Amino acid sequence: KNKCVNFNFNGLTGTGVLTESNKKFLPFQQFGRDIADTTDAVRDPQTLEILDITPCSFGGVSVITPGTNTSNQVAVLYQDVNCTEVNVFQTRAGCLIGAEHVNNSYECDIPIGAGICASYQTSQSIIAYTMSLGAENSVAYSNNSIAIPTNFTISVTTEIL
Amino acid sequence: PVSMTKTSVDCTMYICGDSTECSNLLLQYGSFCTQLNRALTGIAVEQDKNTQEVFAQVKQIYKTPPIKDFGGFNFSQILPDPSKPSKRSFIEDLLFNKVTNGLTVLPPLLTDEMIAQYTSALLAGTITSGWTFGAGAALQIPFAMQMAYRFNGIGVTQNVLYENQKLIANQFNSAIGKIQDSLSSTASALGKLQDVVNQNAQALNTLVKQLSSNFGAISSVLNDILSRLDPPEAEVQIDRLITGRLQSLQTYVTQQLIRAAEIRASANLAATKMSECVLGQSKRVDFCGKGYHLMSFPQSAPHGVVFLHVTY
Amino acid sequence: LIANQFNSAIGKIQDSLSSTASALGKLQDVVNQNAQALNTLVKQLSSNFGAISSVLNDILSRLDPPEAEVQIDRLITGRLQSLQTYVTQQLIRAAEIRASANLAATKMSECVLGQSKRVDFCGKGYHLMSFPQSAPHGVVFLHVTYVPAQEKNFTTAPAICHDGKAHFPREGVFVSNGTHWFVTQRNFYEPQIITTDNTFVSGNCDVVIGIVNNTVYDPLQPELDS
Ligand SMILES: *[C@@H]1O[C@H](CO)[C@@H](O[C@@H]2O[C@H](CO)[C@@H](O)[C@H](O)[C@H]2NC(C)=O)[C@H](O)[C@H]1NC(C)=O
Ligand SMILES: *[C@@H]1O[C@H](CO)[C@@H](O[C@@H]2O[C@H](CO)[C@@H](O)[C@H](O)[C@H]2NC(C)=O)[C@H](O)[C@H]1NC(C)=O
Ligand SMILES: *[C@@H]1O[C@H](CO)[C@@H](O[C@@H]2O[C@H](CO)[C@@H](O)[C@H](O)[C@H]2NC(C)=O)[C@H](O)[C@H]1NC(C)=O
Ligand SMILES: *[C@@H]1O[C@H](CO)[C@@H](O[C@@H]2O[C@H](CO)[C@@H](O)[C@H](O)[C@H]2NC(C)=O)[C@H](O)[C@H]1NC(C)=O
Ligand SMILES: *[C@@H]1O[C@H](CO)[C@@H](O[C@@H]2O[C@H](CO)[C@@H](O)[C@H](O)[C@H]2NC(C)=O)[C@H](O)[C@H]1NC(C)=O
Ligand SMILES: *[C@@H]1O[C@H](CO)[C@@H](O[C@@H]2O[C@H](CO)[C@@H](O)[C@H](O)[C@H]2NC(C)=O)[C@H](O)[C@H]1NC(C)=O
Ligand SMILES: *[C@@H]1O[C@H](CO)[C@@H](O)[C@H](O)[C@H]1NC(C)=O
Ligand SMILES: *[C@@H]1O[C@H](CO)[C@@H](O)[C@H](O)[C@H]1NC(C)=O
Ligand SMILES: *[C@@H]1O[C@H](CO)[C@@H](O)[C@H](O)[C@H]1NC(C)=O
Ligand SMILES: *[C@@H]1O[C@H](CO)[C@@H](O)[C@H](O)[C@H]1NC(C)=O
Ligand SMILES: *[C@@H]1O[C@H](CO)[C@@H](O)[C@H](O)[C@H]1NC(C)=O
Repeated sequence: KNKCVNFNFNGLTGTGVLTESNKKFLPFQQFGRDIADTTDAVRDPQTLEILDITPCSFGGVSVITPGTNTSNQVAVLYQDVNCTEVNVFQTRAGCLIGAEHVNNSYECDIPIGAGICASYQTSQSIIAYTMSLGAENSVAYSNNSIAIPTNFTISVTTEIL
Repeated sequence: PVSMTKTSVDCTMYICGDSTECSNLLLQYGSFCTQLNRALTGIAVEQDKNTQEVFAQVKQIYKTPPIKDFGGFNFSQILPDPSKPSKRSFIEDLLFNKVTNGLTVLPPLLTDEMIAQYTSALLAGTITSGWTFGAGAALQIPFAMQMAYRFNGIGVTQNVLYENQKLIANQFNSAIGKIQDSLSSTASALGKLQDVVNQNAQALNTLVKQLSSNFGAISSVLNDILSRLDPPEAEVQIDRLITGRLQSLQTYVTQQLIRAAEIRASANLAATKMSECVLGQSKRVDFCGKGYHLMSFPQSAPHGVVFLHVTY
Repeated sequence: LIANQFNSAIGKIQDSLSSTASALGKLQDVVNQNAQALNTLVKQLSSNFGAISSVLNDILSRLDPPEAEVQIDRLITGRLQSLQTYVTQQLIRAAEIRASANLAATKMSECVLGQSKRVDFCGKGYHLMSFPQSAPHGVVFLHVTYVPAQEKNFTTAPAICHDGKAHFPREGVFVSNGTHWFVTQRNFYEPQIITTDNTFVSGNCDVVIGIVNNTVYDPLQPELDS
């Protein structure tokens, strides 16, 4: 139990993790099914206890890197997995390796997910951080105060389409 | 609607789960696997971009003062409730509550709280400064005088507002209450959003279901073919299965591309509305609700946004 | 001052475009996509799709029709599928580009040929004008806008009381630096003396909220007694 194995029951085969279940099969029911006609549980033919089948942990492997022109130092993201199956940082996206966790918040350079971005900064190394939405501000609102411009500027912005 | 679910799929694992005999055959088909993955990646990036374009329209994170002396107008039902775990308003909570093999779901780059922060910033700016915070620096102004400007902007003199300030405020508050009531009882209001979800769900279930099919082969299970027939016969049946599953993946990806185009159109519209309507006062008819536009207030929602258009 | 600011901005544009290329990503991206869609296509010729070879003449030079037919059927199926994929992707991408182009045309109309009061449609600020510049497979708008820069605090009031009556500003707002009241246009501090030429009357002071007291100068009275 509790390991990724290649299982073969009475008439069926698969690869997964067998765990003690809480389901309630009927005396004649042998293998359970999901919504998508997917096998999720079985009954061991010898011992009548029910086992949940969880697919073996898997997911994308992505590389976080600044331009090679800058550095050859990188980080690795294992998506939607736990660091257990593999300077380590667990996130809603997965396990991040090679990047330092930092409390300081900056504007996003290389997005990762769930509000986590990364960048290459000063000695120099890759860092991951919760991204900053912007500089916090409070406006001096009062029922008898108004701010009026005494001056101006002429801005020229480029829009490419 | 603004964004979709950032789904991704491992074509190899979907077609040839834990099978080498199958994978070696699949290599014969070339780059089909890669281009499908590429398309889906594009879609996910587009979703993040949509959300950014819509909400991240403001330079700074403005916040309201503790005092709520807005000339009688009440915004408690749209401003953030600091007591609640998320920094979300009453109405935002209502909206969030009125919505419900090689496949993976990528999480969005911005979380519900960041979206809520953006909405709070926009709301505070619209309240304290009017439209000046879209042009540039937020310039404080009393709310009543802001509404006087908004009245002059629709060909109504400003004395009307001051002389009828209490009535206007009461009407506004009552309308907000009505919004609460409307959203609380009937869920159908958020169909546009729910629909989206359903579609994707369907498109996934269907996909998964297409594994249970034989596509003219002797069986649906790969291992059964491998273990029962010898290679020369097995290869043909596996070719049949691979053709079917690859076709299924292509269909899914194409439908997702089209759906993404639709969502991107919606998101561009939403961004245009947040600009011309929230950050300003639009004279485009029926672009900001049926009536003479005064202002609009945003509220986040699952994979989408909601505008409250205040009109005269 | 305005002319100098404008010219300096144009210089900054030159510098920005000369330094970094990333600015034109929107264009480059497009190119890249198409390139990929072609390379991929070409690559799909080198595949077998279950056949004995990825070449056609080799099959023709090895097998008789009875079997070359089968192999060629395999190749044809594969290549036709590849072409269909390419064409579908291209159709979708073309829809995307057409949307972009329609937007660009709308901008050239509402922004260059005119002065739009749509916000952020024609650059961050109050739109003054825009100038087009071509580019490979696209267009580039230089949006000239007016951005207020230096701002000052003032006490304000929605109206005032002169003789029990209420005076509202015709074009602008009432302000006070602490001692004296003025009326000025909202978008630029140009304080003026409060008169009947700058204001209009409506009702009295027992209705308006936040109303204040001050004297409205009537230009006519001095002219008479003079
Ligand atoms: C078959 O032999 C197995 C090997 O012990 C036994 O398994 C039992 O299964 C029954 C019901 O299937 C359970 O009530 C028992 O708890 C199991 N015992 C143990 C110790 O595993 C059992 O003797 C035989 N099972 C059957 C099908 O009769
Ligand atoms: C606006 O109307 C709302 C009705 O919801 C009221 O806001 C409540 O204010 C009381 C104290 O006055 C608080 O105990 C409640 O938590 C508030 N309710 C909510 C859900 O916001 C109040 O009558 C008015 N508030 C303002 C700011 O004007
Ligand atoms: C203008 O119409 C409004 C309806 O919105 C009237 O305002 C109401 O006034 C009555 C009593 O006069 C109150 O009972 C209501 O609470 C007000 N309505 C709302 C929704 O606030 C107003 O009386 C009308 N004015 C004229 C010119 O008759
Ligand atoms: C209004 O703001 C503008 C922009 O800062 C000021 O114009 C600049 O003035 C400085 C020094 O006075 C010069 O170095 C620049 O050459 C000017 N800008 C350009 C490019 O023309 C202007 O001085 C400000 N006016 C006020 C009222 O302070
Ligand atoms: C507020 O602005 C005006 C600048 O015009 C100042 O008001 C002047 O006050 C002086 C001193 O009594 C008078 O002689 C002028 O007639 C006033 N000007 C006008 C046209 O009203 C006032 O001093 C400023 N206040 C401060 C604190 O600087
Ligand atoms: C403008 O001046 C008038 C005249 O003094 C003020 O009216 C007085 O208001 C106070 C309380 O605010 C009352 O006790 C008096 O009876 C009122 N006087 C008269 C004769 O009307 C008014 O408050 C002032 N308004 C402002 C903006 O300060
Ligand atoms: C590497 O970066 C430097 C610094 O900007 C730049 O001058 C140079 O052109 C870059 N080289 C490449 C490979 O683009
Ligand atoms: C990751 O593993 C740790 C320890 O092995 C465990 O406590 C935690 O529940 C796991 N987290 C997830 C995401 O399953
Ligand atoms: C972040 O702050 C927490 C809370 O004090 C602390 O334990 C941790 O060391 C800090 N991490 C970094 C990167 O400094
Ligand atoms: C106005 O005074 C307030 C004090 O609360 C300050 O925050 C603000 O910057 C001032 N505005 C200007 C620049 O006049
Ligand atoms: C402005 O606010 C203060 C405190 O909130 C209050 O004492 C005063 O009555 C208000 N003035 C107006 C315009 O009612």
